[PDB]
Amino acid sequence: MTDPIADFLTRIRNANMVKHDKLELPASKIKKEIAEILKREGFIRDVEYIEDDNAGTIRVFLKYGATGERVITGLKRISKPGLRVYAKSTEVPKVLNGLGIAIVSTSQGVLTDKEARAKQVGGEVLAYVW
Amino acid sequence: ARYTGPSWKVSRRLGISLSGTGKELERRPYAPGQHGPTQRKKISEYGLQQAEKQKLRHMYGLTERQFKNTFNKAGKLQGKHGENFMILLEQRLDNIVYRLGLARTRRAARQLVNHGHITVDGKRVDIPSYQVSVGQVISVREKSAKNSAIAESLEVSSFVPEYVTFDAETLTGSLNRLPERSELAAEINEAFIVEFYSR
Amino acid sequence: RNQRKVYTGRVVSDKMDKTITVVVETYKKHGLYGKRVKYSKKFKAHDENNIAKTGDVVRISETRPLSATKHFRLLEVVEE
Amino acid sequence: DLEERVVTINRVAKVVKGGRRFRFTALVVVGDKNGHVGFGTGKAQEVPDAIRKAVEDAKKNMVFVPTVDTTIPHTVVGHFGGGEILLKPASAGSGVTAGGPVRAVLELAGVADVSSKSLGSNTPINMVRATIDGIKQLKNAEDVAKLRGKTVEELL
Amino acid sequence: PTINQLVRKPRQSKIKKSTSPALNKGLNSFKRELTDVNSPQKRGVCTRVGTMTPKKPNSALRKYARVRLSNGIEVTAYIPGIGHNLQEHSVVLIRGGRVKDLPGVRYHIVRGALDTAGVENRGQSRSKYGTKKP
Amino acid sequence: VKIRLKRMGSKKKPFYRIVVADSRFPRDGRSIETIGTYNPLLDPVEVKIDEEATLKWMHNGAKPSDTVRNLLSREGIMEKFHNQKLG
RNA sequence: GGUGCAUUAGCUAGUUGGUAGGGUAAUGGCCUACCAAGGCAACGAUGCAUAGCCGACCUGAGAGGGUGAUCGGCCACACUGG
RNA sequence: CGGUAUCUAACCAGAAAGCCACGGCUAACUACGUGCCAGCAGCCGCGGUAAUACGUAGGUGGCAAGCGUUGUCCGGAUUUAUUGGGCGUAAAGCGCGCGCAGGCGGUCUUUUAAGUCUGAUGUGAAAGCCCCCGGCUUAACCGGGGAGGGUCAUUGGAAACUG
Ligand SMILES: [Mg+2]
Ligand SMILES: [Mg+2]
Ligand SMILES: [Mg+2]
Ligand SMILES: [Mg+2]
Ligand SMILES: [Mg+2]
Ligand SMILES: [Mg+2]
Ligand SMILES: [Mg+2]
Ligand SMILES: [Mg+2]
Ligand SMILES: [Mg+2]
Ligand SMILES: [Mg+2]
Ligand SMILES: [Mg+2]
Ligand SMILES: [Mg+2]
Ligand SMILES: [Mg+2]
Ligand SMILES: [Mg+2]
Ligand SMILES: [Mg+2]
Ligand SMILES: [Mg+2]
Ligand SMILES: [Mg+2]
Ligand SMILES: [Mg+2]
Ligand SMILES: [Mg+2]
Ligand SMILES: [Mg+2]
Ligand SMILES: [Mg+2]
Ligand SMILES: [Mg+2]
Ligand SMILES: [Mg+2]
Ligand SMILES: [Mg+2]
Ligand SMILES: [Mg+2]
Ligand SMILES: [Mg+2]
Ligand SMILES: [Mg+2]
Ligand SMILES: [Mg+2]
Ligand SMILES: [Mg+2]
Ligand SMILES: [Mg+2]
Ligand SMILES: [Mg+2]
Ligand SMILES: [Mg+2]
Ligand SMILES: [Mg+2]
Ligand SMILES: [Mg+2]
Ligand SMILES: [Mg+2]
Ligand SMILES: [Mg+2]
Ligand SMILES: [Mg+2]
Ligand SMILES: [Mg+2]
Ligand SMILES: [Mg+2]
Ligand SMILES: [Mg+2]
Ligand SMILES: [Mg+2]
Ligand SMILES: [Mg+2]
Ligand SMILES: [Mg+2]
Ligand SMILES: [Mg+2]
Ligand SMILES: [Mg+2]
Ligand SMILES: [Mg+2]
Repeated sequence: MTDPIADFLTRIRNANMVKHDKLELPASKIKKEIAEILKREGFIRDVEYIEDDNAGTIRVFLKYGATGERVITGLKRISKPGLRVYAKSTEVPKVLNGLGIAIVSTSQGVLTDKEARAKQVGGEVLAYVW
Repeated sequence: ARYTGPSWKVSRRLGISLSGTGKELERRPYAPGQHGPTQRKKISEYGLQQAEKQKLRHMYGLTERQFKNTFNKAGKLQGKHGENFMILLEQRLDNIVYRLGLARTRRAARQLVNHGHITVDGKRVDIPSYQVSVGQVISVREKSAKNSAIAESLEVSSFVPEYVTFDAETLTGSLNRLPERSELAAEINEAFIVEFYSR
Repeated sequence: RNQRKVYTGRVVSDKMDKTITVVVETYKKHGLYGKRVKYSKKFKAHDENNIAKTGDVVRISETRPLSATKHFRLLEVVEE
Repeated sequence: DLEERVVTINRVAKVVKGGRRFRFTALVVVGDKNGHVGFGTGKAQEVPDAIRKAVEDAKKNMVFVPTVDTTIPHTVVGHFGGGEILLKPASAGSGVTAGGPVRAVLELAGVADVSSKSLGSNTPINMVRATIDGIKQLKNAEDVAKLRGKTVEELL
Repeated sequence: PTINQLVRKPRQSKIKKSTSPALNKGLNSFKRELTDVNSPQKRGVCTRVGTMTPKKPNSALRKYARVRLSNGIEVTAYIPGIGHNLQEHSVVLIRGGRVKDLPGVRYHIVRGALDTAGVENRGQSRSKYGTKKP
Repeated sequence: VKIRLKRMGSKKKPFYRIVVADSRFPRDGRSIETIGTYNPLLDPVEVKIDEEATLKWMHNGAKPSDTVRNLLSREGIMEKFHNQKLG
């Protein structure tokens, strides 16, 4: 319905608040890209792609630090169906003063803020996560 | 000068012995007027910031509008705001004349600059607010020359700061290099004047 | 040489003689919110002799003023 | 040691058949410039007793402020009750710009370059609670790097 | 509201009315019309003088005046200071500023700018009330 | 079309721009293309000029004024223009 | 691309297009005769009210808000109308 | 312009300081007079016999050849909230439904470059803000160079996302 990426972010947010360890949801290309990015920056622990003959699903394990500390402290959606947001190469933002990351879809695929500013390319910003 | 009133009054009200060494505060360290030897009152943040502004303004003896203009111009520089403001305040010709030994207070330096008794690079200057640079020299252009007042001022002049070099054979002084906040007043809190101008 | 402006639109009214009306649509940022909004403007084009039919996408090109309000000529008809 | 400052005192009342009874409630912020600060409330028939009780209360709920390079690492917002305080980093030599209670708590904490704004109600206790709450979700590069299993240079 | 609701109709501010309308317009005799020109002070002609009573809890009598302005406006002004040399058919200079004590008075009278006189035996706040240095 | 001299600066302190413009326009108003500066106060006159656009304008029919002619003569634009006409 | 009103909903007929002609430095219902009934409008037509336009000025953390003093560029007017 | 700027000598502390404010907001208090009168006032409000708020005197604070008052605009005002608010009880969900236009739209592949991102060319006058240099004894002021500013036209690129 309308926005699946917002549903993705809301699922991780709810599971993080509940201190859940495992999450599953239907899969797509952009969902797999977001999960792979989050795994690269270590926000999540692991991600698996389970094959079912409707669309396939993705399962992510939430990662918590020592003494039950939340690794992911917030997810915000920037681009929306009612208002799209596009950022230039010199307009890409720094999430949480460099402590967090942003996801941007540019002409070279999905990248983070560091990759986008390294190649001097721009795209549309999808979300902030910190 | 800007203001020709009593000098012990402003120092006594301010709480510090500016333009001297405690001699204005030897007796009755309380504020002037009939109130102050009786009791006191509380002090808020606004009072402290205004007190620091008065510290600077009556320490360097320059009017309020010129003070704010100098602060604004110092904001143009690069570095910490208050340090740059203070070091630009230290660039005044009056301050250089006073701290160089040619006078004893700010008023004496200001009057001796107004009459053109000094000169920079052989140019008579009647502007006390002239901003000296590195390598600029000072002299007496043989006007006062063998004057009693300048001899007395050189007699009782404490010492010379390490950022200015002066020789008395020809009464020549020049800024060695830029002074730092480390070699400055330190009776003030420069972190409050910026906030006071920030409201 | 130089070049003239070309617009691709859809024929709306072709009931004039040797001339038609074409709507051209484009999107634009808003003044304060930055949202896409449809923006349709109607031009008048000139054909050879009544070829274009209503609801057929056509490309038209700029030219001199042919009439009181007529500044475009038909370049071709892309499809119906 | 521990330096303290008085924020506000309020005279509250309660009705009885013989009249009314009043007492003073005092808000006190304590802290040292090393990076530790706290707040407390006291209540007594006399103001100095209220101040002493507020100091004793404030001494029991101390917190810590990350103050890397004498500046907040990144902007944060508090949300306690009906008060809102937004804290953001400032350049060196910019001083501190804040409201009364927020100025007090930031000065006692030890920071020197930070700018804040009040976006909610102006009740002093709620303002202090919002400021402390906003200080809660501060971060350090080393801590998040340890959380994500990488180094500071990789992260920054 | 949603972004579409905002593009369909945008936000609007609230029109804030002034406090001293009589200072905000002039009169044209050729067209016999009223024009929007804002002025700091104006001048007018007195019609009557008197002293009215305030609302609760105040009871002291206050000196006021009724004036026809340059645009023929019935304007009730206040007389500051101690004592005055005002009466009917006198030229007065009206200035902005309302008093809460009187429910209708909205303007003050400058002392020493016109037919109006100053205040005798005034040492402090001498710039107002129009008294020269003694 | 004349390569003219535009005056600005301050009271009793004039400074001049060598500029090309039409004779029907105001002295300080619309112009075409500035080419140089001229400072009279200094005893040795400091005149900077492009010396390349000036020759193009002279070729295209831009007659200078008396002082502009003197400056072009001293800086060698007039002599080089004569040489170009001969060659 | 830069204004208020829908308690201002229909406006227009040389208007809309064409065939010939006249006129101008030049295209053009700019003008004439003939032929058909068109054209614009809730993406605000028509009407009422205010207003010269811009580079720019004041304020503001910024986004924005207010204004068009001096100077520079464009436009309109010269007691009213032809 | 004009004996003008400027410079050189002799005399002179002599010929040159005022305005507003002082209960809180907001820096700075004592006495006398008056007694809900005279009056002050942006607000909280002061004045009925012990007035730090009315008038004066002394004192103190701010600014300075200026200081106060008024009128207009912006801020504070998140008090039209895109940045940056809301609708159980404080103002705020139409009494409900069917539905045109409009807004938005599950998954994958190929293709297009309308949106999107980027390189080059031309242009966005001068003066103005800003940065670096200078010239006036300093400053205001003036001069040189540079930078900024567009959903701008021509054109070459990429195809993740919307179409
Ligand atoms: Mg800066
Ligand atoms: Mg053509
Ligand atoms: Mg408790
Ligand atoms: Mg008074
Ligand atoms: Mg000549
Ligand atoms: Mg504009
Ligand atoms: Mg405008
Ligand atoms: Mg013809
Ligand atoms: Mg008009
Ligand atoms: Mg100006
Ligand atoms: Mg603001
Ligand atoms: Mg203007
Ligand atoms: Mg004029
Ligand atoms: Mg103009
Ligand atoms: Mg005329
Ligand atoms: Mg006339
Ligand atoms: Mg003469
Ligand atoms: Mg002379
Ligand atoms: Mg003599
Ligand atoms: Mg004599
Ligand atoms: Mg004399
Ligand atoms: Mg003498
Ligand atoms: Mg004297
Ligand atoms: Mg005087
Ligand atoms: Mg009084
Ligand atoms: Mg006095
Ligand atoms: Mg005084
Ligand atoms: Mg401000
Ligand atoms: Mg606003
Ligand atoms: Mg909103
Ligand atoms: Mg609200
Ligand atoms: Mg709702
Ligand atoms: Mg209700
Ligand atoms: Mg209902
Ligand atoms: Mg209802
Ligand atoms: Mg319904
Ligand atoms: Mg629809
Ligand atoms: Mg889709
Ligand atoms: Mg320019
Ligand atoms: Mg100009
Ligand atoms: Mg210089
Ligand atoms: Mg300038
Ligand atoms: Mg310049
Ligand atoms: Mg320049
Ligand atoms: Mg720039
Ligand atoms: Mg594809």
